[PDB]
Amino acid sequence: MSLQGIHLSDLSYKHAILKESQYTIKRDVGTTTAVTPSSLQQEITLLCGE
Amino acid sequence: MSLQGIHLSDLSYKHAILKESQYTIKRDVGTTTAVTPSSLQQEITLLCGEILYAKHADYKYAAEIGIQYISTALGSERVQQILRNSGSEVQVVLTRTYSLGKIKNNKGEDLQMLDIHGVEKSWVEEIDKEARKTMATLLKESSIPQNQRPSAPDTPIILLCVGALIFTKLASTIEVGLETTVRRANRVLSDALKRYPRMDIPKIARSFYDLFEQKVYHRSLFIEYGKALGSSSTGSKAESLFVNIFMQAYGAGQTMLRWGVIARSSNNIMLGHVSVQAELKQVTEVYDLVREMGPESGLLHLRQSPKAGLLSLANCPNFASVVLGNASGLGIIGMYRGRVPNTELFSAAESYAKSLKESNKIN
Amino acid sequence: YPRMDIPKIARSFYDLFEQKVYHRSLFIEYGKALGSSSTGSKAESLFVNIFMQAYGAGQTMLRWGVIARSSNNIMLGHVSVQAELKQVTEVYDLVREMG
Amino acid sequence: FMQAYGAGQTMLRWGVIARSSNNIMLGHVSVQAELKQVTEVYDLVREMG
Amino acid sequence: DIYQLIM
RNA sequence: CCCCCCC
RNA sequence: CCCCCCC
RNA sequence: CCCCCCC
Repeated sequence: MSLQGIHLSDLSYKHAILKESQYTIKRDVGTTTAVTPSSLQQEITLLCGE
Repeated sequence: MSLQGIHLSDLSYKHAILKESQYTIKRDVGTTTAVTPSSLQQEITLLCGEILYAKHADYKYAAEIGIQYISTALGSERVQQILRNSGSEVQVVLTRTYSLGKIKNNKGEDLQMLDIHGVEKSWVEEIDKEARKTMATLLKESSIPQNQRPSAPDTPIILLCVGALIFTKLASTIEVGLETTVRRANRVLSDALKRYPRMDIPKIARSFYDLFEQKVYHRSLFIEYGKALGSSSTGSKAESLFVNIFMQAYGAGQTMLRWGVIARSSNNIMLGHVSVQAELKQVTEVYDLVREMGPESGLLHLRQSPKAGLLSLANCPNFASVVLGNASGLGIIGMYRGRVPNTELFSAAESYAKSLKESNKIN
Repeated sequence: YPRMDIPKIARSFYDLFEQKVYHRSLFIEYGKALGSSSTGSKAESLFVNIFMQAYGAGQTMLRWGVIARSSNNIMLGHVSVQAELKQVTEVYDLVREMG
Repeated sequence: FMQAYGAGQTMLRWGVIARSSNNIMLGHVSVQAELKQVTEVYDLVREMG
Repeated sequence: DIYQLIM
């Protein structure tokens, strides 16, 4: 009689599909990046000024 | 006295019969499939790029290369668990790196090629040779940024973007699937078509359609990869494109439910027609079944699960006719091949929908 | 397969289902196992469609009674019928109870 | 850095602005057919936090 | 020299 | 596909 | 049997 | 006794 059961809620379902996953993507497996230890902060600041 | 006990609830009973089973079907008991360990991700990405920027004689196993990259992204054991949980007894075979032979590369080491079970080596060396010849030709002609090389990290995601474009139309016909994939990838993958101007979208889409049709567990692997990608915190631009295409395949095979929601939203008058009013109960039951299954009810026709078909609205001819007419009146229906049971209801709904679309109101 | 013999295969299946009545239960368990899978082929979904098109087999009178209730037939209020709605409601209650 | 917060999502901000400006055409019948999914998008925003 | 390329 | 202004 | 459009 | 159509 009433169109109250005609209801989909697609976006909530899509968010649930995306967030509720038990697998994690492993990207950049072979790559490397550079970090500087905090004890070198002074000698990076100088370069940041140069 | 009152006809309140005259009530059947067939669809809930059918869903209960299907879900509440203590036996599991063991299919694909004797078959095997290929996976690539994550530690080979780099050397699969390169190959995912070599299928792209070159004109190749045969694109038979491009889809298998995209699935190999998916395997590296998820991992070998995760892929095996995904295949097992989809209902298949297929046994994964590990990709192995192997020295080509007397061929020596720039770094002084033996050139390590890929050994993927079910994809013969000869095809791999042919693709690699064609890509090397094309790249040598381009360097000879003119003197190639980092993003125009096969080593670029977004080439596997472009291959999987073609795969996802074909994945969107898996509930469709192969010709319509290929046509829509090409005609969308000429716009969606415009950047990659600028970077790689000779990547063959029709053949890659055909390879992906063939793979998805044959190896039905790779649909579940594709969906798990889409879930893993969409749950990441960061990503590239192609990865977000892939997740966009993937979520544009959510309600695949179930456009009638969506157009029924649209018809409810458009306040069509013929929804109150007496033939339709006799049928709102089973329609509400179908939507209740959708709610009960939850978020996974959308991936039913993509996974090709046998449970898909409980969501069919083929037993509501008045509702289907009114919905299709309302969709046609608003211009939504396009080239939709859905049968119209009641042509009179279809025409009346189309007329009212066009009259409503032409008119404007302030609420 | 243009030369598969549908009449003889159907006759064989009817004979088997008539004789070995436990194979009907095996068939139903296989349909339940197939319909509960996450993936499948196209023929498997076809099989589950045909299987669920056999659900209310042997009980089309209950379905047509639900249809008659839905069609708001006037003769459902006839005095001869009104004397009988109690046992009809009992039959549908038994349906609900069995589940 | 905090001037980059809603980057890529200026449509949500301008929709909040349009609600705040009491535009009449928000009540247009074509729009009224669509407030449900808009409320769903803002609900998703609230849910993500 | 084909296999000697940068790639 | 999405995104696109200013501060 | 179901599915079938566009993005 | 029951069941019996179509998809």
